[PDB]
Amino acid sequence: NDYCQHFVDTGHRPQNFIRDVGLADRFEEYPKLRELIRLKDELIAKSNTPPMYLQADIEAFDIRELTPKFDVILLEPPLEEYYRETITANEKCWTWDDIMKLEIDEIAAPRSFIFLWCGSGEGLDLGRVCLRKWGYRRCEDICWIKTNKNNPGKTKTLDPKAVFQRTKEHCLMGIKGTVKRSTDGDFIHANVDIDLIITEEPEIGNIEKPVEIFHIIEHFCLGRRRLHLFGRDSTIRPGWLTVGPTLTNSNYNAETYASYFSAPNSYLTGCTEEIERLRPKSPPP
Amino acid sequence: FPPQWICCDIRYLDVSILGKFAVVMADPPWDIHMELPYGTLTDDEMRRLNIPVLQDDGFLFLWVTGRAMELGRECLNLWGYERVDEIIWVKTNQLQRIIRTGRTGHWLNHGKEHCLVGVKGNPQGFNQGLDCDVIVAEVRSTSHKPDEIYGMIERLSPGTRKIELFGRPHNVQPNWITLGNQLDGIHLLDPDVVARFKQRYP
Ligand SMILES: Nc1ncnc2c1ncn2[C@@H]1O[C@H](CSCC[C@H](N)C(=O)O)[C@@H](O)[C@H]1O
Repeated sequence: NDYCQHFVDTGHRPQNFIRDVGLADRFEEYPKLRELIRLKDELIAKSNTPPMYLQADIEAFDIRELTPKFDVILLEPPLEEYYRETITANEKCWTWDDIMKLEIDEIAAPRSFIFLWCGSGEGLDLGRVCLRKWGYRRCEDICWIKTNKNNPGKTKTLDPKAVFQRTKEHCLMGIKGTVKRSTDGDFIHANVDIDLIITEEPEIGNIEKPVEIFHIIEHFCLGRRRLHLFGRDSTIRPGWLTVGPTLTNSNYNAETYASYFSAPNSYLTGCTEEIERLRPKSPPP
Repeated sequence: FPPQWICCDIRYLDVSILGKFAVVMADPPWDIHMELPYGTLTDDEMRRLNIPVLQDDGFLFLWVTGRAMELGRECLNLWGYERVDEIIWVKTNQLQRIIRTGRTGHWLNHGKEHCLVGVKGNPQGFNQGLDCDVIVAEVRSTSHKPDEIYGMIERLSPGTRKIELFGRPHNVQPNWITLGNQLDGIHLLDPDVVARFKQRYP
């Protein structure tokens, strides 16, 4: 079955024919895989800070006011291509030069990860330059692949250089500092998730990214200090600090936020013996 | 025009004998700084490949993985291209499902193979937007790229001559000349190409 030919013929995207992509019923047929995710999510929930958020004009803001240092940063600057490709923005759009000027290195923890939504065009290249500037190494590329099961078939094509129809977005993952999978299992649980998210294309004017990106980040890094830059009211989430220009209210207090991670608490979630016995690990050397 | 091929070492073949191609596709054995059960080309060997002589106007398809997702971008630039798309091949199992288990990447598991799409010069006679940038096909091996790509490339640039680097026997196709070190001998049909070959290798 040639699903490329089938798209040409019918407008149904090839990704429409991938089976069993839903998040909730994912491992319904594999109780031990489901148990690993269930137990890790319970561990995240038990240790989550209550939601915190700050309205801020990020281009004018002194980013060093966000403390303490962050174990993970999720960055979703509003690219003009989100609205133009699908429609008129109700906030300032950011160029890649604007994004690059952010001083992310001033708030990242010495060992930490970043997840940068880059779109599907020049951002795949310019986001890599931003990673370099901030002191990260590109280490994974999480692709959000969009199905069109509800409204086949062929849609927008606005980028004079593009030659294929663009049906995905890339979230680049970067690593800062030294992390060794064999010795740093108190900081990361590798290989729990895959670098793909598959959902139906959102409604017109809906620029949200799939909530599964939070699950991938939270499963992967045991650091509890999580920053979502350019988040909105609708993305506020326990375990996260959300900072963005369109937030309509602010509850962030830097001292109170930091107190959740300091003694007698830890900035790490810890782990249970049950999760240690279920999670993927290397064999003996 | 029928399938044609040259068993050769691509580092040393005088590639100027082949003429100009509207599409170049390459699936090189990148040095990914890992132990592998097959031989690789060094970064310098990749940089030095004489891709620039193969085309003046048209498209490049460069499969990349690992650290080559940056090295491949560098090579696209050393060879004179600008990146204008990125295809991903989503690998499925026998039941059209994602293989989610194992430890198949360093930090996250890996469900896809990436192919950079570059453009050079001022190509003409191409059709934009006919295909999606996502391929869905069952894996045999990740080296074994999906045959779907040939139809996408033919719909993009129909009727033009095309060249594939690091191809294996199964990759030979009408309208294509295939280069690789595991091909069966030498089989040219284009009169101009074999004329230049006989002049260069008599
Ligand atoms: N220096 C070199 N010159 C020519 N071929 C080489 C080479 N080094 C490695 N190769 C060959 O390049 C091929 C790459 S793996 C082949 C993948 C191919 N795209 C497919 O779809 O199946 C292998 O046959 C390997 O033997």
